[PDB]
Amino acid sequence: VESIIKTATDTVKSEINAELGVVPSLNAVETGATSNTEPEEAIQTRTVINQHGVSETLVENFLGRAALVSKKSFEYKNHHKNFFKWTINTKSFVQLRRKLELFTYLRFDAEITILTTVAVNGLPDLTLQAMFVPTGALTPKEQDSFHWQSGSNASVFFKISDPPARMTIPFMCINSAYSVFYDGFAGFEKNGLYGINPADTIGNLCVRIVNEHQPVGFTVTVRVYMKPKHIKAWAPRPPRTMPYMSIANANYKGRDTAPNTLNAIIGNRASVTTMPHNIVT
Amino acid sequence: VESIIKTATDTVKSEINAELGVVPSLNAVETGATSNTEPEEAIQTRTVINQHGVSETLVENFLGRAALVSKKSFEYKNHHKNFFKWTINTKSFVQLRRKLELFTYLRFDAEITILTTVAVNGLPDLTLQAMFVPTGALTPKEQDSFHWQSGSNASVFFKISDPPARMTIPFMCINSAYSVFYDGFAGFEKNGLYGINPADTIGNLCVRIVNEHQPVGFTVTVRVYMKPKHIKAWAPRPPRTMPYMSIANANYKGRDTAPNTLNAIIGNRASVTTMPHNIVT
Amino acid sequence: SDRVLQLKLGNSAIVTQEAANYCCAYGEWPNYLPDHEAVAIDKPTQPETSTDRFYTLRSVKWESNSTGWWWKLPDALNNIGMFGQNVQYHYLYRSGFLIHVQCNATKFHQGALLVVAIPEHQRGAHDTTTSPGFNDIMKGERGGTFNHPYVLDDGTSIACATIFPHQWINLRTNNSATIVLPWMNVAPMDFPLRHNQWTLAVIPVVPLGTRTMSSVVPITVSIAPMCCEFNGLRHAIT
Amino acid sequence: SDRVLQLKLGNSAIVTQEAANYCCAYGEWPNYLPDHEAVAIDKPTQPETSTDRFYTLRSVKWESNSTGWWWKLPDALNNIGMFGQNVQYHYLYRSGFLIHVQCNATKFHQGALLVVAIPEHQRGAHDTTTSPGFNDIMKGERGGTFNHPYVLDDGTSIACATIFPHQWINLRTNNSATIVLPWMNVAPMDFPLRHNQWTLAVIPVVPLGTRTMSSVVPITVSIAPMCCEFNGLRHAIT
Amino acid sequence: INFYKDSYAASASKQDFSQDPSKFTEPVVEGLKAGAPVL
Amino acid sequence: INFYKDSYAASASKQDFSQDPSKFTEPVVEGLKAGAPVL
Amino acid sequence: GVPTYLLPGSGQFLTTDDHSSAPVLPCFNPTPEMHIPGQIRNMLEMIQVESMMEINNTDGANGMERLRVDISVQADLDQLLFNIPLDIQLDGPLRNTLVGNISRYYTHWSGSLEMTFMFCGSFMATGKLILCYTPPGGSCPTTRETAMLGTHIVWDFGLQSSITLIIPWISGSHYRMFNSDAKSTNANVGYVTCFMQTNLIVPSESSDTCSLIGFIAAKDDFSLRLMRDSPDIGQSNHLHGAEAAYQ
Amino acid sequence: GVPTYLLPGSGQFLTTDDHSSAPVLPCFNPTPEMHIPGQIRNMLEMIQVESMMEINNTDGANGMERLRVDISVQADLDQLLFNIPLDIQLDGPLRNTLVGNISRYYTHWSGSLEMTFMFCGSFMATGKLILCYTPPGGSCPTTRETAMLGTHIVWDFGLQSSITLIIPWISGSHYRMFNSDAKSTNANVGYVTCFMQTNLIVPSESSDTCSLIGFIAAKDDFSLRLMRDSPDIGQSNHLHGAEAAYQ
Amino acid sequence: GTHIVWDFGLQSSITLIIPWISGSHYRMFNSDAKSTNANVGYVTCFMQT
Ligand SMILES: CCCCCCCCCC(=O)O
Ligand SMILES: CCCCCCCCCC(=O)O
Repeated sequence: VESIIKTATDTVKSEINAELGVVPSLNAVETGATSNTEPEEAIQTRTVINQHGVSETLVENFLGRAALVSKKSFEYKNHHKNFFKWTINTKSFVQLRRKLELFTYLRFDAEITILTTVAVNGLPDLTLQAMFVPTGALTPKEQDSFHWQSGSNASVFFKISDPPARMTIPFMCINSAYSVFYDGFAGFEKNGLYGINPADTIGNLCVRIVNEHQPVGFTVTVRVYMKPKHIKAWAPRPPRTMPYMSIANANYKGRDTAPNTLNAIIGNRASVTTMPHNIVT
Repeated sequence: VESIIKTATDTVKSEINAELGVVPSLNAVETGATSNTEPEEAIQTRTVINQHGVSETLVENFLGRAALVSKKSFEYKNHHKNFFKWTINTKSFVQLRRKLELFTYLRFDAEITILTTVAVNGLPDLTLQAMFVPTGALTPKEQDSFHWQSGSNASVFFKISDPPARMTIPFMCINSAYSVFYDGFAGFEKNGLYGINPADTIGNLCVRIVNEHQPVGFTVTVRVYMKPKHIKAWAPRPPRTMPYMSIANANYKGRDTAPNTLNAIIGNRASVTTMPHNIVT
Repeated sequence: SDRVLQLKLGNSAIVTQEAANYCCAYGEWPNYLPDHEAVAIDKPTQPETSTDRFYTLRSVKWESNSTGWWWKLPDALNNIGMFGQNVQYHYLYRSGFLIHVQCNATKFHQGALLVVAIPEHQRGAHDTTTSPGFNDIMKGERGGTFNHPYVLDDGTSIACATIFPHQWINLRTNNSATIVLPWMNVAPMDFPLRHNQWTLAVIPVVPLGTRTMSSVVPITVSIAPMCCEFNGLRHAIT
Repeated sequence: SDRVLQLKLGNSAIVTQEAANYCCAYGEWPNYLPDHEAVAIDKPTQPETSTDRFYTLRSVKWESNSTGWWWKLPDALNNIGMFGQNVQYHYLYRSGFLIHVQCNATKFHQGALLVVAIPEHQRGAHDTTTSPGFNDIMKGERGGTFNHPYVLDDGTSIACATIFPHQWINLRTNNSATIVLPWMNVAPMDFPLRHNQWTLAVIPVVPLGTRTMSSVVPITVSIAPMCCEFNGLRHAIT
Repeated sequence: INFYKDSYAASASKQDFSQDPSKFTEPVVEGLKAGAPVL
Repeated sequence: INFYKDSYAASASKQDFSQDPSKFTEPVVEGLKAGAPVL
Repeated sequence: GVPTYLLPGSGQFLTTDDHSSAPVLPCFNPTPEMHIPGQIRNMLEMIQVESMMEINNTDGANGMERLRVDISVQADLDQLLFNIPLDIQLDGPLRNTLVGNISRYYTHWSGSLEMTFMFCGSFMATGKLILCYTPPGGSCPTTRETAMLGTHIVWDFGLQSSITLIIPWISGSHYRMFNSDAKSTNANVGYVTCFMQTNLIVPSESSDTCSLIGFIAAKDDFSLRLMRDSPDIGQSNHLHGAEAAYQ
Repeated sequence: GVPTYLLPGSGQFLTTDDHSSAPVLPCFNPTPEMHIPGQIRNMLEMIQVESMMEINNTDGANGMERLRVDISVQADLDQLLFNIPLDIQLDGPLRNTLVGNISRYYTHWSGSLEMTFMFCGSFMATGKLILCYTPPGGSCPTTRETAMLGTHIVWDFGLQSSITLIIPWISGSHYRMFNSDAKSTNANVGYVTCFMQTNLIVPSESSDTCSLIGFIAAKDDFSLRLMRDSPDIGQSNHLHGAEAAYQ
Repeated sequence: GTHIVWDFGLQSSITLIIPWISGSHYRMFNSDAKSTNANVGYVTCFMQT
């Protein structure tokens, strides 16, 4: 059943059919199988050598794009006091979230790109430090605490004048793949969080401005992008239709009016015999 | 008939001719063919080994130049509010337009270069984002809308202090070549636009300043250049003579006075026996 | 030929004379954990016939205004028979499942049920930011009911639910649905009391209707664990 | 030898005793769509003789102050004979065209007509920014007239129009022009009612003149579609 | 060419053209023949 | 040398010296001989 | 050293670039791979699975009622039962389907589509319907005599509960675009209409109104190009808990 | 790492540079190529096609009247009929031709040119003309006795309607330049003049004034160098609709 | 219908072939000119120019 597919399938010419006991256009949806009726069996076709490629839909390409996963603005001045901590998650920005949620399980390495911008409340070319604090490790409490010495944690130092910082985080789940969805509880007691697999816990990204404060204040914004690569995906799923409500669950409400309202996903038309964008000549 | 030509053709010496039934200098323009009279048949020639190259006129080189296709200035300040949207087209700047219009069909990949400049109303080294929004996709409504998260759209982030941003857009027409000219209507009804092939619809280029506004305002200008490459061209055409009037059509009016007036393309001379720059000794 | 079927496991057997072939989730079949994928090092217990057999749950009634039903696995069976006992006495479990949904009526009745096995069906709550609680999820043998089947109670859609292993029970055509489920997880084994690999959903997309004598039309679910393995023996968390 | 010519297609034939060889646009010849360039998968209809034949349009009069005439293809034939019927009943069409322009006078008349086949002749409007409308472009069998032939009604020039497939009818030399046109488009087939692949232009660069008895001097156009193919059958958009 | 010592640092792998739609389109135990009645 | 994975990203191709002017200069069905009367 | 020079594009961050980058955790050993059922390698595999069309997208139809089309015993002949807008870019019955949702992450498409309808009336109900696909160019047909001239399948209800109407790829250009102008020549696919071929006929005890469920899927001659962000999801505020991730 | 150093030129954007650059859409599959009639690979192919010279570029001649030269029955002998400025850089009869337009996108040129004239009088009209090409150095000839000393062709009207005058490449230097100084030794090509060899003679019923149409084209020994922007097009304002592209 | 466009010139004559186009093998010289087994059709001549 498995095979290498590089282009869309060709079409073979077909002739008239009038065979007893043969009804290719009839099917039984109840079996759970999709119709296997071929164009050649439904109508008379010509031969077509199809050269259309299928590489742009490879999962690696579909998910292989750097998408915004974190955006944080804070004030850089004499006092988030010149630094912040972000509990890593891929559920805050809807474009990336919806795409990842088209799958049940995903295994991939993640390229992380960090873009920094500044505005005066000229622009100083500041040095920032982004430290990866794994689960169970202590997070910094001040712009200058000892934690920043980063003896074991991985830290990256970059300047606002340099290109965005970049590094790859390996597939680090304690399982063979990340659980995009998790129908279970994170603990042995009954009060644990539902829908959050502990196994997919990355940790915290701690970012600070290394420079001591200047005589005036600035607004610094840090944007983090993630691009999955070396991807393997399993069990595709129904796409999200209702607007997202929380980063911690799949709770839903729906838009106030169609489209995508809980009562009607598709916008209404006058009747089942009404053609919306009918060509009038 | 087809052959590899690397240099201009050589000339062969020729002798006196006095042959009945042979008249190489006579032709019949009515057939639609261009005269096939050779220099050797018109006059007595010497032998010349011509080493003149013909590579500078290769279509790839003729069209292979980065030309301005878009120029947009906007105010960067506290409020085009710090961003703009440009419906892509190659008909706004006449130098590039006239050259592309020397052909009926063109197939090529396009190298895009983006140059940014700023002026105070010192200069801040801002970060900009240029997002390619394909047909049917939603365009940003604010400098900070969710659209900029660019989960699938291709976006490029660049600084004013870096060299101009650059990337290549592939030949993306739904046909085998772009229609430089289109003698038809874009829709099934009769009110559609004439002369605009839907197939050649690229989309929108959305550009914003990523930085939040500064205490003072600046004027930012973005220039986009396009250079076609891997070019194939078909059916050359009469060059444009009348000044262009619109980016949406080939409408014409002509200059107020020659040259290039609707009534006279070439400037007048006193008479058909008057030699304009006659050498007076 | 593909309308009649007999399933036999352990001391249990089921026959149907109106089947529609049967589904093997993702084209797979259950199997025991191989040495090259194993993690837990203690010798597992493989009870075979005492656990790999059909367990029939209490039936539900298909009513004119029903929204649908669901049962999570292994939760629905965690307290039934020897499968339930092994689950309670062991920290780890692994198994596939053979599902058989039953529903008959008359040649004068109409109705269509989508019978789908959803992996990791993480439920969402309606119109609130508070996540579903333990009792909203763990219903046990009784199973639960859909609040908004149209979006699968998770903000997506039942329209696209066919992307999951499934069959239909269209009264006019068949009276049973059968789905074979292999172990589905990112780990070779799991703790059965806090995570459900699969969710069996039965939803009436086309309501039950007729003009003949009204009768209670039940829907019954029979599930047989397959290739059961248990590790991490201790006392029962009964 | 290259002054006499007979063209025969279907049940139609034309002879001329004053031709000037004949033009094969870009050195090509019409042909049916090969399998390696095809896109539409339905079996096409190839009517052959019922559509691949000469259709003669209404004549026009060459006057002392004429500016020129034009006919767009396939529009000019979209409502003529079986070619017209196939065009109306099918979403897609493909074909080449054999064009024969006719004009005779006496050995005492003078005049020269440029007969050129222009691919994608996108018209421009004069002295306005408003684009030409549907009725300015789709003239049908009657064809149109040039407003400013000097710039080909598109802001370019007739002087350089010779870069396109063409012939001339110089009264003193010949009385007909013949041009064979292959399918010319960026797609293998097209919707015939909203796009014209070619535009036949006939322009008097040298006006008609004489000192002998005045007579009406007509110009007649005969066009034969070649290798016609149609796909996407449905009802007529008559 | 990946110049880093860890293979997970390498660029993307866009060369896996293998497919098996049938695991989603025809997960039925008995193969359904072309024109033969499915039931 | 193109280091990108997509061939359309490569530098220009200025090596196609093939020509056939006759498709524009002599598109007549019957070849016209050198000095022989064209008509 | 090596003489070099920076090219335009140097220092930029292109979200679709493809390069190797520094490993954050040197010598890290990822968890061994394990076989997992249902691996998908190309999104085209997903759109070949048929999913339900929301044909009854009308006011008064709530939730699942929108996913089925009810047909009744007719009093007149050759009656039109329903039509289906083939709009994928514009909202319509095909938008929230596997093929529709995934295709909307792209701009260009090509290939045949297949619509399968399952009759869900009672066993004693009989009938014949005609499903027609009309290539673009004109107005949607409103009479069977007109629709019948296009591509079609006459469906007889019986043991085999479902019928398939193939919407063959019939286009002038290699691809069509998901353009916001539904009447554009590079986007309009045509129409699908359904009429009674005979009539729905049922006995007294069978319900006299029966439902059909329509499904759609792409065939393996399908292809999608030019990835773009989907118009089906968006946000105007922070999601609940997003900011708390920083506390 | 590799020790390197940036050279002058680093970071610049040269519009004529030639390098590869990042693909915006990875894994994009362009539409398959299809054969299309009329492919052109070298611009020299285009300039070898003859096009009409605007010889009658005089006040009083409007539109197409400027593209033909009228000759009449003469009363005197050896009469001068017309001359043609061989200016390509400066405006003149040769500027708006295929060879003229394309050449003006360049600065240097070399090769032979060919001028073909088609007599468009009536069949009963006869005549002989002499077309002369005078290499540079002096003033344009005004008498046949002088013009006749240069390169020429005596044309007899008849069955074959057209005559060709070859303007052979006669230059000291390999190339000439399209210099703004028309009298420069590196630009002036010389002159072309036309005189009656005998006379235009027609019967009473044939028109006594006949037209000639002159064409020009480059031969295959032609070559162009040093690309530049053409002086034939320009703009001082935004074109209509240009700004609207941003709205 | 079936036709020939005739250009006057050196060759003074033109031929229009009236091909045998009939459903039946033969036609009859029947007194009813409008009979389906007798009517041959028509021949018409128009100015082309
Ligand atoms: C920014 C670091 C990302 C690390 C990988 C996170 C994978 C999350 C998968 C999911 O559950 O949706
Ligand atoms: C700046 C993006 C350019 C994409 C390619 C546009 C081709 C236009 C061809 C034309 O119709 O003249």
